[PDB]
Amino acid sequence: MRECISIHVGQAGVQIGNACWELYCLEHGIQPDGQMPSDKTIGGGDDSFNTFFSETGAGKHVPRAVFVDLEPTVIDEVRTGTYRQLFHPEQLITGKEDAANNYARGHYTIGKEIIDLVLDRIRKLADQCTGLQGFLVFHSFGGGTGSGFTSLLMERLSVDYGKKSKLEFSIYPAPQVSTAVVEPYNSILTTHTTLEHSDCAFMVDNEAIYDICRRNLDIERPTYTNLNRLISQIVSSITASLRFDGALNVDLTEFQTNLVPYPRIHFPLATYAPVISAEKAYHEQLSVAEITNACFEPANQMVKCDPRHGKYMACCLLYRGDVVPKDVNAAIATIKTKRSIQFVDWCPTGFKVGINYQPPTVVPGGDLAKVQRAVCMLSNTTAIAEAWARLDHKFDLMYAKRAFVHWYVGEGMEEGEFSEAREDMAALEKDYEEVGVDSVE
Amino acid sequence: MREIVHIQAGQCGNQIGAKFWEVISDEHGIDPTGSYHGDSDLQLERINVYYNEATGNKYVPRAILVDLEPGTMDSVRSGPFGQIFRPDNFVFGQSGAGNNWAKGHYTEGAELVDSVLDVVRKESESCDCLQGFQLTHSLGGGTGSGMGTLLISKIREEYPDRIMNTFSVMPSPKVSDTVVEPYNATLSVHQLVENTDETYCIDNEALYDICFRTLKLTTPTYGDLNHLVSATMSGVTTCLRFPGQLNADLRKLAVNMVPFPRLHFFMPGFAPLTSRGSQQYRALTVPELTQQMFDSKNMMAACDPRHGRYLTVAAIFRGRMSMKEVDEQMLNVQNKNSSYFVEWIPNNVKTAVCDIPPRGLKMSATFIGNSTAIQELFKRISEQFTAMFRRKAFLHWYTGEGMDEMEFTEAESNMNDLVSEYQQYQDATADEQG
Amino acid sequence: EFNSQVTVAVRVRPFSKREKTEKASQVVFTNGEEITVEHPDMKQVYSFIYDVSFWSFDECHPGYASQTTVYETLAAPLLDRAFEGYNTCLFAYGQTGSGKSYTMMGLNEEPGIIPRFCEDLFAQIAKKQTSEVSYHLEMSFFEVYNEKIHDLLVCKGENGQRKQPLRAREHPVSGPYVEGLSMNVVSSYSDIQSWLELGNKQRATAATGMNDKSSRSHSVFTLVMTQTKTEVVEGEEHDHRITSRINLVDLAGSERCSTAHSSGQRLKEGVSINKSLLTLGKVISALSEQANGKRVFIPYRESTLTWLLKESLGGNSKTAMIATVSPAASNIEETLSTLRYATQARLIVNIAKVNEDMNAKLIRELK
Ligand SMILES: CC(=O)O[C@H]1C(=O)[C@@]2(C)[C@H]([C@H](OC(=O)c3ccccc3)[C@]3(O)C[C@H](OC(=O)[C@H](O)[C@@H](NC(=O)c4ccccc4)c4ccccc4)C(C)=C1C3(C)C)[C@]1(OC(C)=O)CO[C@@H]1C[C@@H]2O
Ligand SMILES: Nc1nc2c(ncn2[C@@H]2O[C@H](COP(=O)(O)OP(=O)(O)OP(=O)(O)O)[C@@H](O)[C@H]2O)c(=O)[nH]1
Ligand SMILES: Nc1nc2c(ncn2[C@@H]2O[C@H](COP(=O)(O)OP(=O)(O)O)[C@@H](O)[C@H]2O)c(=O)[nH]1
Ligand SMILES: Nc1ncnc2c1ncn2[C@@H]1O[C@H](COP(=O)(O)OP(=O)(O)O)[C@@H](O)[C@H]1O
Ligand SMILES: [Mg+2]
Ligand SMILES: [Mg+2]
Repeated sequence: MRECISIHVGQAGVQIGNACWELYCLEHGIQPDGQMPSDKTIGGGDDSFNTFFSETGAGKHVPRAVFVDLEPTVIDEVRTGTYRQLFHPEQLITGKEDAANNYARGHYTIGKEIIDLVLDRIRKLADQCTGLQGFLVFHSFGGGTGSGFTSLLMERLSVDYGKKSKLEFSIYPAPQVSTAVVEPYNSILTTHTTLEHSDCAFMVDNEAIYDICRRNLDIERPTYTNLNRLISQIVSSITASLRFDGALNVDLTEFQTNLVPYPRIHFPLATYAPVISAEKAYHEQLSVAEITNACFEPANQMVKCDPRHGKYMACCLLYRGDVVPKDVNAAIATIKTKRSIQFVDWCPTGFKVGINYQPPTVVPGGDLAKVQRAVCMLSNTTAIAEAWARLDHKFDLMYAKRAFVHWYVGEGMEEGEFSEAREDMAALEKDYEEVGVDSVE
Repeated sequence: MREIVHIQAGQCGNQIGAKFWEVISDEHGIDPTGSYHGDSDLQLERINVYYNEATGNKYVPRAILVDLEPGTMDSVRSGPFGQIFRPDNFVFGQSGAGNNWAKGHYTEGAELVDSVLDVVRKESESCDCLQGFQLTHSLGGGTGSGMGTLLISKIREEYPDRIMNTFSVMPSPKVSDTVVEPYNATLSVHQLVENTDETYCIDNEALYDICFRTLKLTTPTYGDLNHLVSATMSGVTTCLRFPGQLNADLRKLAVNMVPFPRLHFFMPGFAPLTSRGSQQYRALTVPELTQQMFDSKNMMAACDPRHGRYLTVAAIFRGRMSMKEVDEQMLNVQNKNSSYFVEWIPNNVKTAVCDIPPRGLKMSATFIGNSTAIQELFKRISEQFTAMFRRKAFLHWYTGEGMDEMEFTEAESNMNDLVSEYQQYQDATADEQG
Repeated sequence: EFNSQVTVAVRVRPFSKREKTEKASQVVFTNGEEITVEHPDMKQVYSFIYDVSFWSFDECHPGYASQTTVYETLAAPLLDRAFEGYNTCLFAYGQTGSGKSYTMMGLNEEPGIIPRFCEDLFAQIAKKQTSEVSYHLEMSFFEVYNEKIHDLLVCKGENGQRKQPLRAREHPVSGPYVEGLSMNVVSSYSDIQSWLELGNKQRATAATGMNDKSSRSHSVFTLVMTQTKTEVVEGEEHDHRITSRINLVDLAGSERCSTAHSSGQRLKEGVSINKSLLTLGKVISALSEQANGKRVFIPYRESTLTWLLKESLGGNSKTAMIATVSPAASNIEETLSTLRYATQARLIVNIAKVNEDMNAKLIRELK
């Protein structure tokens, strides 16, 4: 009835997808073989929740997703691991060669030869659906596939499907930490092509979750298995009202409206406040007021950006579990009282609320605890212009000497595409200033 | 699928590569018959990168052994892992190049080169998708310098969209092992600059210091030295054979290591190397490995990076590492040692992590670095070269095989321009205001 | 002591069939010397000054620069200096379908610069052909295609594939040159015209989305003129010789793969053109910064084009640039890249000298 297609692009989308479908199975009672044993004593219901899992008459449940990397190393871990009997065998690897961290290869050489094959399985999945609400693209700024192949896809998907929510959950490059020397080019050429096609892009940064895992969860040597489970919760909260009941339900078309003032500033951030271990799970009450304030603490942001250097435009608060609206209304009045959380003049009602009853589920082997409450904040702020400005400066240092361009030019790109992108990102940087000026009369 | 063809030219490469298959087979569970006697199921998943399946799950490597002397090929056959190579892939002749680059390029090598292309075209066409090539040679002689550089000139024409990696033993600064090292090392650089994408520069005097200063070895043979080179050769090609959290092919490194098409000369390294006693007194962890990798006394290139600036470096990790422990540590280098890095590349470091470590170590690491301190090696040859060519000392053995003095002057000015391309970057730069 | 500045000139082309089908707007306006670009969005206006500007937008409007006008304003000075004893270079630069080949070579009934140059050269020679001065003229015409060199002035043999590539080498004094190149003698305009026809027929052309006759190769026209003169000396006369190299260069365009619908050889050759322009650009950016005190190393070895033209962009030649631009609004950023590289080429300074063919010998020490 309500059905969402998730797309996982690259070595980062997948290892987040593996972190997601691990969780989507637990909440709904599915085993890794795709079977739902408990249904035999219900004889019905909708635990075979059609938002993510499609059911066969034999009792098996297939997830609605595409997994694409242009390399076999990451997906072949699925075909051989514990979640091999769950997915359709059509997981797409023409990855005889990778993109070499090159927007040109993911967009002009090797993004071809698989893109028509990728639209086919999506065209197949959608015809199995009735209420196609939107898409969920998991990718990473910094790669060739997650930057190039995503752009090429968001273009082609904006034609075959048109006016539907295309939500991105993207790993934004950290300011200092990085694992490549070509993230700026791949991140600036991506925004230039995705801005006219996407509808809302939720950013994350690994440099921040590393810090969150240190202070709160007391993990001093974490890895990506811990990071991606936190992301599995952000998406579960977003797509919860499409699965379970609640007091205030939130469709996908509500983030597109509340959090996008103008079509070019659709770059919000994500948080998850009650990230605490089983040790700190006691000793604390974990109220809505305890949780809601923790979503506004800059040290608990999943993107390395201080909103106190900027202003808020639209905030969306998604509540889970034993939550009562009186507890929420008292909280926002506390946040609107604090003067360090500044809102623009042209948005006095800068809050969106959603309440669902199903609490979060604890994955065995994880470091997160069991809680009766969980909250996810989605915020659009003017502070993220600082990060764009860093990225445009890095670009300028290494484009003025035409460094690394012959790798891009050698795979189908023109030198003029670099200058077009930088100016577009400069306009956006300027657009983030106009919205920060208080009007006069 | 990312298949690689290995080519071994000279008494050096055929002595290195012969250990390279003693090191890879132990990692994939292959015995000296080609039979599989391993433990894990990840070995056979991507064994096709280096090996081919023959009849009964016997595995034959994609090696190519070339030389102008049959003595080296007899050592392989009459050795530990001699019975696995394809006996139709041993190409050889007699009456070797005589330390003459003129013979291995024009006169003798040109007679034997088409035989080498017969093997290459058969192994490449038999491969599903070619990632690139791999050559182990020694420039300083005539076979590896001459007959190797000639093959690269030809494969680059037939396979111009594929990687051509090269592991080259360079002339050493203090003591020579061939009187005409400069003429042969020079002319090779004139060709490698135009026809390569990654050239790993090795020097034996550094390995003599590694084996003495770190490993505390008092009698290091060439087996031990080549037991170090084979390691780095395995680290570069690890993320194609085993999985991990952040994988890196050959092209992803070069795209992240070659900022301009001519600066593809690297200073490799390996960690953690230790003596057999101090092993029980160390703690294996990333901050202990990163200190060895970035140590100037763990390089194989005989060049001090502290006399220059790292344009860009890489680090390939193998084990159940923590990524926060990795990303935190690489940042500590740039912020601490910011003078040894360039300003117009904000992050001068790439990282990669595999999940399946080496046979007996819970964690290993491989290091690749592009620095302006490689200027010192080329600037030396240019001094020795012109000192000899200005008097025309040994030139009549090169002209008598069909060469001219102009071809000696071209290679001089090219190598001198590569010096200037590295020297502009080494001096600290500054914009007007920035 | 001499520091000859590079003569930059610009040529605005009229609308094309594509830019008339898509009713594209005029944004490049002129007033004479200056050229301005009013963006359609009307957020900022850029303007540039050049030594010479040409406006072929309208065949009726005053200021219309024709083939004869561009010749008499750009090439005729180069001919005067070439007779004086200087080396000369004239090279085009721009995007796909912008009027580079039309400007230099021209068509049958609309000649470009090359035929007019050779014609006026032979005319002045025939008018100054005394026993005091003799003249000897050699020509070459060659091609750069996928980083390979090719001779245009040969009648290829019949085969499945007959394009024998040549090699580039570095002579310690004369600089870079091509080994195996046909240098054909010429006595008058007819042989030049025949060789030009043969070369333009052997050159690489294809049909792409932005020009049906898109040149897929860089083209260099070299003229070596040796003029011999006398001086009354202790013995026989005919003891002075002056050599001059004239290099007329028509390059290709950047060719974005999206607009220029390209797959396979067109992509391949197009990509090669893109790598040749990136290198050339980097050499024009380093030569414009080396003329402002800052020390820089020009990368000429990263492309055969810049390697052969080492002596023209820099070194010893009086050189001139013809930037070619389109006035439509759908190509603003590419036109602006052309104009910025031209304004940087304006700052280049070379050291041009007379090729008396006598330095270090006897009259150097006379001097
Ligand atoms: C703890 C213990 O019992 O002994 C260790 C040992 O002493 C050390 C020093 C080993 C030892 O290595 C050497 O002694 C050596 C000698 C000459 C040149 C280079 C090394 C060791 O032989 C090496 C061996 O490690 C391996 O075998 C790796 O798998 C290695 N394998 C081979 O190269 C190999 C060679 C011939 C036949 C079969 C395997 C390897 C290295 C790189 C990539 C893949 C595999 C190990 C743990 C040890 C001994 C055995 C002492 C070290 O090996 C390396 C290069 O990784 C040297 O430093 C490491 C650290 C180890 O602790
Ligand atoms: N959170 C998270 N981030 C990852 C993971 N793997 C890679 N990344 C991020 O991705 C960035 C690099 O891009 P990739 O993920 O490798 O993109 P890709 O799809 O592999 O593109 P290619 O490198 O061409 O194969 C790094 O900066 C990482 O921070 C992961 O498993 N989890
Ligand atoms: N590292 C290493 N280098 C070697 C070895 N054998 C030879 N070399 C080097 O190779 C060079 C000799 O050239 P070589 O190829 O053997 O000459 P050829 O026999 O005529 O082909 C010398 O400069 C040595 O430094 C070896 O076993 N290990
Ligand atoms: N001044 C002009 N007058 C009339 N037609 C022109 C003029 N300039 C260019 N053209 C037309 O535009 C096209 C130019 O293509 P060309 O110059 O060969 O492309 P490129 O410069 O990329 O090689 C020709 O077909 C020519 O007829
Ligand atoms: Mg990848
Ligand atoms: Mg043309």
